[PDB]
Amino acid sequence: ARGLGTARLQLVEFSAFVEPPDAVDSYQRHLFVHISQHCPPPLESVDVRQIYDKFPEKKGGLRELYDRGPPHAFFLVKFWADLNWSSGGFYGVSSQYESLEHMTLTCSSKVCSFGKQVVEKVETERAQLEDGRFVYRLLRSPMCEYLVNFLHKLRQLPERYMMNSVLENFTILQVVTNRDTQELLLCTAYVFEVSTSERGAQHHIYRLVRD
Ligand SMILES: CCCCCCCCCCCCCC(=O)O
Repeated sequence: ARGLGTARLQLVEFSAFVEPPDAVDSYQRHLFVHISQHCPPPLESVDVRQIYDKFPEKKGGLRELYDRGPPHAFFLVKFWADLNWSSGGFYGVSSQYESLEHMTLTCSSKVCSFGKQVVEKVETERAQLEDGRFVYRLLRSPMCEYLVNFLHKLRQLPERYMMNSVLENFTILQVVTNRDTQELLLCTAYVFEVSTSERGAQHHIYRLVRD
């Protein structure tokens, strides 16, 4: 793999953002995190066993997911989030995938704290046939309230190193499956640090492997 995806399903763009109330007047959004793969060296690898404890146990945990396979569909994304941006704006998440196959997708996003699942969001999205390939658009999903509240608290911490200590215990697991066949298509584990404002958001993608 040279990016986040397989031959069956590719991530095109992913982002989490806030538009301030003013946006109606002069548009603007702040990206907390953001992946853009609008384009065509193999990724680095990380053994999945090192991150087992950072995600839930039993059904829906990394070990049982990896065991069910397929192994090539598992990725780890490290985000340096930009928490420099404010009261009543719109907080949103947007995702877009592509495949050659027409499918109906189920996307499950699990927020975990100290490796225990804290909240879950499950969504389905049917293929739209555009330009020989199929596109899946989950755009402008309102950010769930736990996460907006978490962000507002985090941003007020007096020191970056304490934000990093707190974020050390906060992870997100995304499982995309073929809603009709139950086949897993993509599983992405996210881990987080804060960036330094002068540096906006950045990320690094790894393949999750298993010796
Ligand atoms: C430290 C800020 C965390 C970054 C904001 C979340 C970005 C990762 C994906 C969030 C998707 C979760 C879907 C949801 O639960 O609303």
